[PDB]
Amino acid sequence: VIALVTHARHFAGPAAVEALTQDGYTVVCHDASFADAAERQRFESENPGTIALAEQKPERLVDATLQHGEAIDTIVSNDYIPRPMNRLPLEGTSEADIRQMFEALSIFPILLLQSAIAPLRAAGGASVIFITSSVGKKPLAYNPLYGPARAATVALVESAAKTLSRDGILLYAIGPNFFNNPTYFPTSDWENNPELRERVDRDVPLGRLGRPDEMGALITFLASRRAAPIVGQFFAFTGGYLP
Amino acid sequence: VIALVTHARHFAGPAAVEALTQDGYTVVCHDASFADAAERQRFESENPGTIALAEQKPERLVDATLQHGEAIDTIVSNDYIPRPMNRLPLEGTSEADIRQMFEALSIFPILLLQSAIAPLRAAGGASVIFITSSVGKKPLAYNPLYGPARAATVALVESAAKTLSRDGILLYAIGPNFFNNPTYFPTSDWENNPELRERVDRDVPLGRLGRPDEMGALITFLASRRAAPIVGQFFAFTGGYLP
Amino acid sequence: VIALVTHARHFAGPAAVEALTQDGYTVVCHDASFADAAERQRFESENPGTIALAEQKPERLVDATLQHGEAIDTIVSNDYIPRPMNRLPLEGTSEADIRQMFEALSIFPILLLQSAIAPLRAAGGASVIFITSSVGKKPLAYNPLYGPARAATVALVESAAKTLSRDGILLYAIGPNFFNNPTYFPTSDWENNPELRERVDRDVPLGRLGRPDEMGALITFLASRRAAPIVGQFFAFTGGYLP
Amino acid sequence: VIALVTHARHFAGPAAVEALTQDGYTVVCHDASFADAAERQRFESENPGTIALAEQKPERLVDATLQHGEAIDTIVSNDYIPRPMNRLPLEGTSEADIRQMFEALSIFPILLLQSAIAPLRAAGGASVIFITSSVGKKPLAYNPLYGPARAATVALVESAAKTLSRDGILLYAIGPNFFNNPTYFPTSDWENNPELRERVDRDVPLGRLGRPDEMGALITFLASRRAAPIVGQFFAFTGGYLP
Repeated sequence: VIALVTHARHFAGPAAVEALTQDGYTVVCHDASFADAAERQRFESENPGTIALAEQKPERLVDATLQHGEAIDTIVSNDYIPRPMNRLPLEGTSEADIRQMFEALSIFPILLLQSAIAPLRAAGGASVIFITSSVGKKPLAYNPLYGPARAATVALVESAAKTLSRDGILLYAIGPNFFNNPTYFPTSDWENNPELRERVDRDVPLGRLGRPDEMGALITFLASRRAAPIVGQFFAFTGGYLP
Repeated sequence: VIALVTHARHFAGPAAVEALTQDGYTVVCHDASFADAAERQRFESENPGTIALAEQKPERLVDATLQHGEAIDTIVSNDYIPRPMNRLPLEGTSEADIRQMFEALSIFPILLLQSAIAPLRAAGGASVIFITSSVGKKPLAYNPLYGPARAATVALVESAAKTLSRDGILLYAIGPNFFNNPTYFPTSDWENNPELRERVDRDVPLGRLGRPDEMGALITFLASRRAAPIVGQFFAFTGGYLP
Repeated sequence: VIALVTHARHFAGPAAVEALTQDGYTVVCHDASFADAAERQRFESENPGTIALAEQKPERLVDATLQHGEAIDTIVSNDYIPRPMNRLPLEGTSEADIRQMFEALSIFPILLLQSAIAPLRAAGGASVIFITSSVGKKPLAYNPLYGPARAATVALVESAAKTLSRDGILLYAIGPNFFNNPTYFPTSDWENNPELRERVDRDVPLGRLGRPDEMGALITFLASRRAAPIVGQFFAFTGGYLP
Repeated sequence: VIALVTHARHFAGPAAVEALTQDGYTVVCHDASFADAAERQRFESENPGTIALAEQKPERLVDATLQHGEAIDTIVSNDYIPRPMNRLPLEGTSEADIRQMFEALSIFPILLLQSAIAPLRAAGGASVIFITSSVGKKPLAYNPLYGPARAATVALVESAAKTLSRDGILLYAIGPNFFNNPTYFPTSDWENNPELRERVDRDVPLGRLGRPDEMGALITFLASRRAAPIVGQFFAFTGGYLP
C-alpha cells in the first residue's frame, strides 16, 4: 500500500513519513533535493519503507509514483515556503516573491491534485490531505501574502471535495500553527528562544508546541478512511489557538 | 478505562457505545429510560461492557459515574431533542418548547461540563466530546430554534477549551447531518423515503448517510488523545454537505 | 416613522437612539428602569423624539409600541447582561446566573422576534437588528457563558432570515467588541484603566474604541434597507479585532 | 474627491460608478477597453463625472489616478474573470487558465493594493473595497478554481487590515452572488431564463437578484468611513443565500 508525501524533508514531511511508514505504508517521497541521486540514496537509507522520487514537476509526481505500485492510497500535499518568506509584508515585497508564494502554496498543489483525479478515481478512491496553515482560515498580521496563498488551497479543498467525494477521493486540509516542525517551529527555536515559549504559554491553550507524532496520528486517521463523513473540511492543528 | 455516554439510546449514543466498548472502554451510560431498573438490566444484557446509571440530573452524572471507577477518560455529551421538535418554527411555537430546546441542547451540556471540571482535572485530564449538529455552525431554514441552541453548545466548546485545554481536559464538538442514527435519519427512513434519497443525492458529496461506525471511529480517535492539537474545534460530520 | 430600541440606556441603546432620532425616527424605548414613571420622564426629557415604554415583557413590547404608530419600520434588539456577569466563568457559576445569561441574551430576543413577525409582515416588512457581540462568532476565554448565549442569537438571525427575508423582514446581527458604550467599555474604563488602553493598542487594528456615532451609522444604514442583499449575516464591529 | 474604480465596464463596475459619481465623487476608471482612445472618450461622454484611464498595469493605476487629484479617497478593486471561465472545472483545465484565474483575481489586486499603501497613508487614509464573490468564503461545486482565487483576496483583506487600519487605510471585501450585473447575472439572462428565475426562488431568501443600486449603497456607505469599526471583514451580498 503506497502513499505519496511531497516536500518530504520539510514542514510536515518527517511527521508524515514516520507515521505512515509505521502504519505499514510504502511511502513514495518527493523533495526538491531528490533531483540529486546521492540525496535519494541518503534518504531511503535513513528512512526505511520509502522510495525517493527524482521527479520535480507537480503534475508528474503521480505517474512517477505509480511506477512503484498499482495505486496510490494516500497523498499528503505537504506544501511550504521557507522561513522567513512566510512573513513577507506587502510593502517592499517584490512581484517575483509574490508570484513565488502562490506558486509553492497554491499552484503546485492544484497541479498535483488535478493530475491525481483520473488515477485515484479509476482506483476506486483515495485520500488527499493538504498541509496548509492556520492562516488558510484565520488571518495573522505578519502573514499578508502567506495567508492569501494558504487560503486559496483550503478553498480548493472545500470546493473540489464537493464533486470528488462522490468518486471516493476524500480531500482534507490541515491547518497548523505552533507545530514543532523543522520549517516553522524547530526544536532549537523552542529550546533557544524564550520569546517563543512566552508566546505559547500566552496564546496556545494546550500550552505547548504540537508534536510531530500527533501530526502523524491525524494523518494516519484520515488516511484510514474510517471517518469518511468528515470529508472536505479544514482541521485546525494549533493547540486551541484557533478558532 | 471508563467513558460516560449520555442519552445512550438516542442520536449518536448507539454508535458511541459500540465503538468505545469495542475499543476496550467500560462505558457507563446515561438515558431517561434508565430510571427503570428493568430497562437498565436489559440494556446491560444487550450491551456487554456497559454499566447503566439510574441518575437523571446532568450535574450528578459524573459523581454517579465515579462510583464505578477511579476516573473518567472520556465523556460523550450526546445531547438531543426528539423529532420533530428539531424542526419547530418560530411562529406559533410556545414558550415552553423554546425553553425545552435550550434546556436539552444547551443548559444540560453546560451543567454536565461544569460538574466535570474538578474531577477531570484532578485526574490529570480527559476528553469531552459534544455531539451537536451541523446547524451549530451553518443555518438551515427549517431549524430556527434547534440551530440557536446547538450554536450555544458549539460556542461553549470553543470558549471553554481556551482555558480547560491547559488542564489536559480536551473539548471537541461534532456536528452531524445526514448521519444514519435512530433519532434524525433512521434506516427505515433511508429505506422507504424517496425524498431523503433525493436530498442526499443532491446535497451530500459523499452520496450516502454517514455510518454509525464512522461516527464511532471519530469518537474513539478523539478519545485516544493521539491528536491533541486539534482540541477546541467543531468537526462537520456531513459527508461534505458542510462547509 | 417608528423604531423600537430595547434596553435603551445600556450597551448600544444610546448609540441607536441618538442616531435613529437624528435620522427622523420617533424612537420608542424599552428599558428595565422605565417601570418607574419619573425615569420615563427624565429619559424623554433628556432624549427628544423618544417615547418611553413601561412594558417589560419581551412578547409585549411590539403591541405597546403599536399604540403610538401604525407600524414599526425598525427594531433594534439591544440585548445585554448586567456587567460584570459577561465575564462569569464556567466553573463555580450558579445555575441561576447561567439561566439568566440565556434569559437576557437569547430567550428575550426570541420572544420579541417571534412576537414581531405577524405585524411586521402585515406591514409589508421592516428591519430587525440584534446587537449581540464578537463572541457571537469568535470565542474569548473570559466569556464562556456570555459567548454561547450570544452565539444562539447570532444563529437565530442566520436561520430565521432564510424565511423572513421573503416577507421583507430583514434580520441582522452586529457583534461589537471594544465598542465605547456605557456598559462594557465606558469612557470611565478607558480613562482609568491603562491596561485596557494597552490591550486596545496591541489588539485592535483601528487602535481605538469604536465610537457611538459609528454604531449609530451602521444601524441607521441597516434601517434604511438601501442594501437589503446583505440581509441575514453577522457584522463584526471591532475595529479589525475579528476575524 | 476622487474614487478609483477598476474594470469599470464589468461586474460591479457599473454599480460603483453610478453610486460614487452620484455621491459627488470624480470617479477615475480603469478598464481593458480604455487602451483604445475612442472607447475612453465614448465612455467619458456617457458617464459624466468619470475620467477614463489608458493605463492597463495594476501597479500603475494609482499614479495614473493621481495625475487627476491630490489624493484617492476610495479604491474599488472590482476584479473579475469573464463568464464562463468562472465555472472552469478542476479536471482538464489548462495550466494557462489556472494561472489566469489567479492573475485576474488575486495577483492583480495584490499589486494594486501594494502600490496604494504609501500614498494612501501619506494622505491620512482612504478606503479600499474589494469586490470578490460568495465563494470567497463558502465553496460552490462549480467554482473549484474561481473559488480559490477569490478566497486568496478575501484572505488578503482580512490579514492586511490588521496593519493598514492603524494608518487609516480601511479594507473591506464584498462577496456577491445572485447580484444583477453584466458579467454574472445580466438582466437579459434574468428576463429570458425561467431556470434562473426558479433557482433564485428556491435559494435566495430575498427572492430576487440584488440590485445595482444596493451594491452602490453598500459601496457608498463603506467609502464614507462613517462606520470605520467594521473594517477588515467580508460582507456577503447574496440576498441571504449565505451564510
